[PDB]
Amino acid sequence: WDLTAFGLVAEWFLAYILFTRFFYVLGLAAIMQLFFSYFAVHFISNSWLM
Amino acid sequence: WLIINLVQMAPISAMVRMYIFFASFYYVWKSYVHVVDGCNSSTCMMCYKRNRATRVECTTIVNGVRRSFYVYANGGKGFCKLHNWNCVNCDTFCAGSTFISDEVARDLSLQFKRPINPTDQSSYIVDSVTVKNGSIHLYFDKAGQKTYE
Amino acid sequence: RNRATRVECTTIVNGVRRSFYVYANGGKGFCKLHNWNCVNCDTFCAGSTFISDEVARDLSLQFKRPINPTDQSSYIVDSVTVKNGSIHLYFDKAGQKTYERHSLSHFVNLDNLRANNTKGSLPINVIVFDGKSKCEESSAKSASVYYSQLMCQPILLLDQALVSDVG
Amino acid sequence: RNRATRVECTTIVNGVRRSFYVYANGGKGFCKLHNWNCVNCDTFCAGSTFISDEVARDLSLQFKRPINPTDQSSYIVDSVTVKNGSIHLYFDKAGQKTYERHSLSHFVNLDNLRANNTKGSLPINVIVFDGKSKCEESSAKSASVYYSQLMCQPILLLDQALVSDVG
Repeated sequence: WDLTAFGLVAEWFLAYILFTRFFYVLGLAAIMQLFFSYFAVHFISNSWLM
Repeated sequence: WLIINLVQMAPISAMVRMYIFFASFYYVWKSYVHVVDGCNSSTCMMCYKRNRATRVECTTIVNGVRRSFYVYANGGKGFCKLHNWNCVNCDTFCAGSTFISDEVARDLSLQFKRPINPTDQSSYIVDSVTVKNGSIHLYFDKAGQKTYE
Repeated sequence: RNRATRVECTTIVNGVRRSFYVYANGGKGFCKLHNWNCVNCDTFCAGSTFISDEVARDLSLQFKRPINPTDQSSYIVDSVTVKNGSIHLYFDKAGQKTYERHSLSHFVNLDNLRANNTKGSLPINVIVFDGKSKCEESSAKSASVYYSQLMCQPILLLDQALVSDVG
Repeated sequence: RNRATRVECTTIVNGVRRSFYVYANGGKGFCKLHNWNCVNCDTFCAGSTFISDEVARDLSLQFKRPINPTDQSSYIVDSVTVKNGSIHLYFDKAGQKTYERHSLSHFVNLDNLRANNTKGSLPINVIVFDGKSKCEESSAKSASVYYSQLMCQPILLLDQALVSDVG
């Protein structure tokens, strides 16, 4: 058996329990990573800085 | 030129899918907020509030002692528009039935913060008595009509 | 931090400043709906917390944190119907048409109930004023918050002309 | 540090602010049960220390140190029984059912005893109010702390309907 997902869920739950002002910036980073991984390709062209 | 570049950034389908993603996330966040903290419309009782239970406790003053009693309900199944209460078989008298009178109707309306309609008067006056076959008949007037038991 | 049961505040009625208390839970719960320590804030019984709109902003100005009100100070009646010795008062509530009932025995004498009486207390939840006189309406509006804070539940306003013909 | 005998404080009754004194020992003992300088704080005789719950939190806010109250301001009656010219009043006390007795001569005239009388003093330890009127109950609750601080021992509340039929 494997239980990595349960461990990650427990980590996220314990993070939500220990709520601070800086949880929102981490949630924003996570959702941005998910969004970029989900679509990507479409709106990336030129602009090596981007 | 900036506007032209912005509008031609991605095809329409990608824009629709990206809008759907953000809309779904926003609605999930709003649902999560609505689950924990409670909604503004407490009058409708929504689902986060009680008072849907079967029994309701009230008190009344008699002679020199204060006595308590229960008021029954359906538990959530169904609603009566005429009486504005979760009544069960209120048209018949039996164990477990519900009965609301003006002496308790006002207190219950104050407790529930909404008006309710009483079903019948608390008491009536008998005017004639007839005895037949070892049984006694009591006659009284109800809403201008003759009744007996 | 605070275990106080009552909170003091002031209001102006008839050109003088009166005082009244606002009850609090005293240390249990937080009631995130209106972020105030309340005791059973769903029943109009005595001793329950009642935050009116008019004093909510003053309380949220004395205490430097937002505070959400619970009920409006008062409402205006629109129709009255008598039936078998009872009177129904109709008024709007958040866009829905509702009604409330009271005994007809309280309406035998309007003078002891109208505006600011000599006794200083109201026997019932309604008030009577003349609709033509601007000053009477203004005084009733001013005293509505005070009389809705002295005792729980909002105050219903009755126009004298409307109720004159039914009695 | 302090040898003062009386401590001043304020309360609000009928929309006005009155004042009353709280007695202290004056320099002997500490009474760690409620960390206050008290004189024989176990008897309801005159001059004894009496810290009510309602003013305990205000005193512990003026004096920046915790203060534990001793007795509740008031209690609600539940049953009354007359016997050989005496009347017993039943009320709850910390989950136990107790009773108190008084002479029936004080109940001949309820009007001089109800709520805030013109004299401003209570002849006996009970008070009478109408249970239907919210304002009367609120006024009685507000005046209960003041009348329990003017004289020692708590105040018992009697409903007018309950005592009306026994007399």
